[PDB]
Amino acid sequence: MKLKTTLFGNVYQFKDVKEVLAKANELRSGDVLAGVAAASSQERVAAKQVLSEMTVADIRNNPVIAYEDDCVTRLIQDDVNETAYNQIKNWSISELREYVLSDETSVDDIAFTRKGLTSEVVAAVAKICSNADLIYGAKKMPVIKKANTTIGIPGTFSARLQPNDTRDDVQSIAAQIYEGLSFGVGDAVIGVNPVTDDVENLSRVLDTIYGVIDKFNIPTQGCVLAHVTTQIEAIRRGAPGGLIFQSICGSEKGLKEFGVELAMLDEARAVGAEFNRIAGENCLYFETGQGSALSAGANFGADQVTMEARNYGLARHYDPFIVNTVVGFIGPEYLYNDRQIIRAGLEDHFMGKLSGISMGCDCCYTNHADADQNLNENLMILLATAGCNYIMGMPLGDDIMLNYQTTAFHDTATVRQLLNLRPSPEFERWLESMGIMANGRLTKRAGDPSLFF
Amino acid sequence: MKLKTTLFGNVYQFKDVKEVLAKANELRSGDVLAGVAAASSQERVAAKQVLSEMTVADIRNNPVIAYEDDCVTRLIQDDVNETAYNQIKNWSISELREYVLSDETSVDDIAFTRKGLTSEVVAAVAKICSNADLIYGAKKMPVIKKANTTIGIPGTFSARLQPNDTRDDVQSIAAQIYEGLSFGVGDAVIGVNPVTDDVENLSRVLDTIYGVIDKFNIPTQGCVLAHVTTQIEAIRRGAPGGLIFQSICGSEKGLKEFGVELAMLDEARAVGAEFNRIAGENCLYFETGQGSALSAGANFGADQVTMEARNYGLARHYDPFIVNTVVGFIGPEYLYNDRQIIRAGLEDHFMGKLSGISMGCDCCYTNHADADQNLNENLMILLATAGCNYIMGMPLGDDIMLNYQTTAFHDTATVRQLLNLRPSPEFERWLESMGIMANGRLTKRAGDPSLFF
Amino acid sequence: MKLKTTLFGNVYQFKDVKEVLAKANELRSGDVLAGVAAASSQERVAAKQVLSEMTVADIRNNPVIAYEDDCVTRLIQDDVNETAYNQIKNWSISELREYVLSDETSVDDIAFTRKGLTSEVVAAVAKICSNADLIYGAKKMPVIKKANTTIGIPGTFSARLQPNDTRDDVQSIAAQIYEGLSFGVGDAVIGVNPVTDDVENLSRVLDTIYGVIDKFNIPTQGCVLAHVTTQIEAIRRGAPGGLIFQSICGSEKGLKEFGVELAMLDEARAVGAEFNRIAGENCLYFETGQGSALSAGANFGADQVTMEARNYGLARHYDPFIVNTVVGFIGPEYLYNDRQIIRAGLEDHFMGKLSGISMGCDCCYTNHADADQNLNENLMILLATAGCNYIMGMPLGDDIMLNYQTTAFHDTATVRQLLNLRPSPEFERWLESMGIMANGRLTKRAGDPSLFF
Amino acid sequence: ALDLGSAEAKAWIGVENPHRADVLTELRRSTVARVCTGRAGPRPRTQALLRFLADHSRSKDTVLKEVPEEWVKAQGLLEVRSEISDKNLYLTRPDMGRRLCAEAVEALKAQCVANPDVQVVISDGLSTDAITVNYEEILPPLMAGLKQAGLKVGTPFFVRYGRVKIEDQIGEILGAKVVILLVGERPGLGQSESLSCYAVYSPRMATTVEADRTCISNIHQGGTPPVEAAAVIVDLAKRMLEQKASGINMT
Ligand code: B12
Ligand SMILES: C[C@H]1O[C@@H](n2cnc3c(N)ncnc32)[C@H](O)[C@@H]1O
Ligand SMILES: C[C@H]1O[C@@H](n2cnc3c(N)ncnc32)[C@H](O)[C@@H]1O
Ligand SMILES: C[C@H]1O[C@@H](n2cnc3c(N)ncnc32)[C@H](O)[C@@H]1O
Repeated sequence: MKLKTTLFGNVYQFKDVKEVLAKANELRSGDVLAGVAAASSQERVAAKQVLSEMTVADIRNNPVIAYEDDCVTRLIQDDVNETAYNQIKNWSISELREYVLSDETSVDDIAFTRKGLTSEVVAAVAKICSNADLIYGAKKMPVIKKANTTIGIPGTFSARLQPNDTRDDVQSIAAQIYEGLSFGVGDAVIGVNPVTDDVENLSRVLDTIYGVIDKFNIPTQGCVLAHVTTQIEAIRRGAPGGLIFQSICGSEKGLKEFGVELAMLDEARAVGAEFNRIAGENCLYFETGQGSALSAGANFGADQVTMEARNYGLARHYDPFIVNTVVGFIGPEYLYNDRQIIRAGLEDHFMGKLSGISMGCDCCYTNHADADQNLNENLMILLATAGCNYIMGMPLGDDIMLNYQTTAFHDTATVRQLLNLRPSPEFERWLESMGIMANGRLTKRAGDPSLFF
Repeated sequence: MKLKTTLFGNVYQFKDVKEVLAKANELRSGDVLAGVAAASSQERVAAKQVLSEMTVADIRNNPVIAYEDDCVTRLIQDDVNETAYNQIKNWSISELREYVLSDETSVDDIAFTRKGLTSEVVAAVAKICSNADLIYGAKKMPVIKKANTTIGIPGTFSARLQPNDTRDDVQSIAAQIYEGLSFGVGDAVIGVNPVTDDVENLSRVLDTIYGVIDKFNIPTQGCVLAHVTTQIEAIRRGAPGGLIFQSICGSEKGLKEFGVELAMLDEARAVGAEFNRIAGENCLYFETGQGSALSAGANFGADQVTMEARNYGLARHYDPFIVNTVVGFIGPEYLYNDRQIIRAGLEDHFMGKLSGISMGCDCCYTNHADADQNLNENLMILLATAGCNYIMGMPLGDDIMLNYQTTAFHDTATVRQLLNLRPSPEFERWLESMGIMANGRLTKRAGDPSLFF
Repeated sequence: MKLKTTLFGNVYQFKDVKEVLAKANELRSGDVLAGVAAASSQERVAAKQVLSEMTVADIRNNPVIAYEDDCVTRLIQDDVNETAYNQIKNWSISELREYVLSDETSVDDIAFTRKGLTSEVVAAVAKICSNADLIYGAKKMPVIKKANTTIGIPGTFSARLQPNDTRDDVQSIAAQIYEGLSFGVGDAVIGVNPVTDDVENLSRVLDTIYGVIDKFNIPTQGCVLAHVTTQIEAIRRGAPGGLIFQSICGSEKGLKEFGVELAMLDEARAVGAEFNRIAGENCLYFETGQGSALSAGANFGADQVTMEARNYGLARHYDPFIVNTVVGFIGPEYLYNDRQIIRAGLEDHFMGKLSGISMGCDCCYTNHADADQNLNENLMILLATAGCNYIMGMPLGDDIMLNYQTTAFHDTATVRQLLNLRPSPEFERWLESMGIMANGRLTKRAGDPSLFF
Repeated sequence: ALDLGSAEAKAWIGVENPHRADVLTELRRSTVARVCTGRAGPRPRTQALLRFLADHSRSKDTVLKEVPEEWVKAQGLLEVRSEISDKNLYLTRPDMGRRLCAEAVEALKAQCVANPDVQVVISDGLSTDAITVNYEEILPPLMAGLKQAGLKVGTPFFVRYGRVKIEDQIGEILGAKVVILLVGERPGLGQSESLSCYAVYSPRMATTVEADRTCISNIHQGGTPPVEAAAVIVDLAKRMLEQKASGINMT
């Protein structure tokens, strides 16, 4: 396998695969802060070409973190279908990209092919894709899951109700839930980022969420996005179980940073099967995002694109109901501006769909990054056309608690009516009986939370 | 709970829950042979009535075999969703019946309700059910799975191509495969019952099936219904894996009789995950049938319906692609004539659909039983209305090796064209491109196996 | 023409056609009681083969009852289109069976071909048909008639309201009519088997039926199934005319047993044209059933299958609105158990459709026959898939008067929703305005007769 | 003129207007399955349904026919029977077909080898003609093979109304280290000759599971021929004595 190429008469040589995976990336401030970024456009291009010419086996047999040392490498390599892998092992990344993009490749063809990839292979393809490549490639890879609603069917668009209060006051939380339901938000989940981490608080938050759910017989599910070990305990203890959440990183040391062992995730799966109020088979919820391993010092010289891909290959093992990157959640040290928050939100979603997970995206940015709310509206629409399974919702996307801006409840309603998409069919059926939605559009009386009173 | 009821002023006392279930069965020669049957048609209705007023807990807490002594009782009980249980623990078996039968009960209502059930509770509902209750109720409980074909979609009807041989001769096997495909049979599985049980014979038959599959790129999957250990070693040694089959029984002594441990079923999942050419997520295949637990002395005084329903609570743990009963495979000692065999067909399918498994049925009979081929056509069509996921298929129904008669290839075509049902959509597209089918109907050139040449 | 064949080296010889028509039958207790039944399976099979090899002319020129002696033979032979007959006269019954079954035969092809048959030829085909042959063969032969509702269109399913009281009390009769209408029954007819035979009683029964009809402007028609000469008189006299009913037998001596001359039927046709409140062109209603000629001693050595076929060839001359066999109405001396009541209900319906009449079936059994209500639910569904034009309805199918069990009002509603079939379009339009039916399904407020109050 | 029991009737190609009629004939002879009989719409053709029902008329007869007591002795054999008295109750009570009567359990020890090392047993099972048609071809050459060199050959004997589990008793009564059972399988549609062997090592009534047996099925002129079957059984017998295990637990 070449690690070198000649571009304009000058020879471009690279040390290993990890470096070729890194410099091929589009320019972001994260790979600069990590020392893995290319020196220029030419060596970036040179890295893509050497990367495009490496085979699947080249990248599958060269994980950024070795097998014996990282239990996420272990999990990814162990879940490979070696039969699907051996069919494709000698394809160059440049033929895998053209196979994924081909209109002669079916959803069922991809369903077997993706079984023979490893997360690093997913990242490779994403690296040599234009932004239209990432959108159109992901669109032809739908991932459908079911809980108490069905998410991911082409022609639908879900949204998660994010009602975060600076005190987890249950009136502030209630109030935004009534606001969101009135715009058609909440079919992905009504999910709460808690300001605390105590059991008696979640039960309070869950019993508030589920009081509304039970009162209006809402087809959906609740969540409070505390640590998984507190969630498990609050539900083993009598709080209503919907989804079970946990943030994840793409390395063992990254999971330890969060306090997470893979045994905790197995336990969440088993707690869900005995306790949770879920009709479907998918009940887990993970969140990801470029720059978490680099923050944790758990990236090991690998770039935030490849490490983010290991997130999805990890998630795919637990078959969660939903996954979403939080694209601009941390700040400009990993992704600086609009150009990079878009490109990464396209890379992420594409990577998640190729790994076979119900990939949404929190289209968002922070106030110390070079961005504004027009960036959220650009990205949500592009990701919608890519068939992104869900985005977030908050009143004007203003998180009074986590101090970032996400997408409004207006913005899901806009995408659905701009692109003629519907909610989860079950959630849509409920909104129609409540008079909030007719023919995928808001009624006149919609957007008014006092409707529930 | 009462074990006692007055009918026409006559007292009928029953010892335990085990007796009530057994005597509530409609008359079949296996229960008689098992000494569990009611002695009068008046005693039989008494068992129905006391059963109808027992609750879910009464039956959940009274399996015919105790938890400590049976790993199948453990699997069934350990897998209960206890929140879904507590909601219905106090309903009568009369109320679960009416709840299942209700058109105000949606498929997502049942999706959660069924997780609070155990197989004894499943069998309870079935015994107070007429033939029509079993057809209608099973129909509104579709179970959809996917391998490289999707099975169970309402409005579809699959068929297993069963090409058997007295010497496992592969030219004979291949002859019956072209015959089957020519009639649109095979979207369920191309499965061969072997007359030997060695790997080398097994792998030779698999090459024959998959050679046909590869040559015309048929969307389907091959299987050789040997013992599960021999399939695993044949696939480990490089033979193409499709489905992985094992005959099953509803008690630990029943499994032992077969030579099966649950860890082999856990291993077949892992072997399929690493090896098998399956685009979708379901890979395993089980077969069941009333009278198998009593044939092994492994029913412990329980009736053959209750024990067959535990087959389903077991298989649901491993979420297989297809399950089916071989309804009159054994003989008249267990199920006697038409009446009893149709009745068993409707029971097994309904309980399987209530169990959340992909329930099909080998509509069959043996020559020492009081039946003929008009019986198979009666029940094949009754089950197609009930949305039975698949039946078998052989030329004219004549197995030259298993020495019984099942459904013809013609019968799947008849059902489909009679009830306006399609094959698996993946498979139907292939027959269209093969000129075998158009608008769900066989073409003029269909039914000719010389068409592949 | 052969009357002999060799089966397994043994020669099987038969005396005439009447015998070959008889022994070819599937085994029933009726042909045993008539001495016409085969000695075994082998001679049964041998009879089918010789029968399959006889031509149309062989069987057309050999009526079981001679021309000069029987005015039903006369009527059947006289209504032959000799042009259609001469096209097919030299086809063997085995090619007529394959022509009827061929997907290359159209409804319009059969419409001319059936004109050249005689009832004995219809019976011959039915004799060499499997049970699936009988179902699929009849499905592709729809017969559509019109009165005040349209019956027989594929995708619809009618039912007759049978409100029989042990005193013809008009409150008991009213009460079950309100019960049935509430389930969607009555589009075939609201038909009364009277316990009396006096004119002042029918007028009472008819004026009760038509008071409800007129009050809710029900698209349908009434009937009281007394003797035709009383019906004619009650309507000539001022009772409201709907359908005119008469039971019929397949021989002159069988009609005399009932008190019926063919002149009485001509008179019913003429009374209907001057008196009856029918929008359409079909207003007559006959009922049939295997074993009526044998009861009357009017079968003449011919079997109950062939004699039943002469029923339809007789009915076809008067172009009635509806005909239905009463399959298990008499008792076990003609049809003993489930196997025989099903096989005959399939033979009957198939035979009626081949003769070109609006063939329904009273799926029923008696309490001294080896049967139960699960037999009615098996048969109604199989006959529904065969496109049977209507079945009966009573509360739980319990006839408090004729002391047999028929099908419930529930059972028509079940078939319609199991098979996604509708009532007569006119009757469906009325049920929708009454709120009883939406989209072919019962509303929540359906099945409650106090709805009409 | 057609005899549905004739070879030409069984060699009948019903396919109308085939793509490759020669291919049809090669598929029809490549198997004994009723391939290539064509269709009438979605339904079978008349003759194929006729030969099916005729074949079913014959197969039902073979179910209840018994082997003579005169045939068993013209073969010079100890005949013993289960607790079943006739062919009807045999079909409905498998538990008595798996058990020997009282005069049974004593004629065993009185008249036959004590603790043999192979015990060969023959029963009619579910088809008499599985036993009569293949005997003279399987049982004699079998019996020679075990004698060379082996092997305390147990004297053979016939079990009327016998089931497969009854060999668990025979293996104890006799104390045989290995038991072989030639038994009739249920009748097929086109033939009843099919024979099977169930072979278990040191059977136990308390302990032996169905998995512990080795099965050889479809011993007949259309499946495994009886001459070759016999050579395969004694070799199988040679291996269970080496390994001291049977069926599932063999290597
Ligand atoms: C009926 C039948 C069964 C029935 C037995 C129920 C019953 N009481 O009748 C059921 C459905 C349980 C069954 C199960 C299996 N069977 Co099976 N079965 C048959 C069949 C069609 C007829 C047997 C027969 O008529 N025997 C004669 C009568 C008189 O004996 P019996 O005492 O009444 O029946 C006993 C035996 O037949 C025995 N038995 C039945 N099948 C098998 C399989 C094996 C390997 C063994 C050791 C014993 C055994 O159990 C019965 C009760 O004790 C044969 C096919 C054939 N051509 O014979 C296959 C056959 C014997 N079975 C076979 C197989 C593969 C199996 C399974 C292992 C399938 C699986 N993947 O799990 C299982 C497990 C067997 C076990 N461990 O007990 C193969 C054997 C291949 C081989 N060379 O050994 C055969 C040849 C055909 C087949 N592919 O199904 N079977
Ligand atoms: C907003 C919520 O989303 C989760 N979250 C945000 N960004 C990431 C990331 N890169 N990786 C994992 N989880 C993340 C955190 O758990 C936080 O609570
Ligand atoms: C046709 C194949 O299906 C399997 N089979 C048949 N009947 C049953 C039953 N009741 N239980 C389990 N497996 C069965 C047998 O193993 C046979 O080989
Ligand atoms: C139930 C009603 O149906 C009619 N009926 C029932 N069975 C038959 C038959 N075999 N032939 C003619 N009419 C019949 C009788 O007239 C009775 O009144």
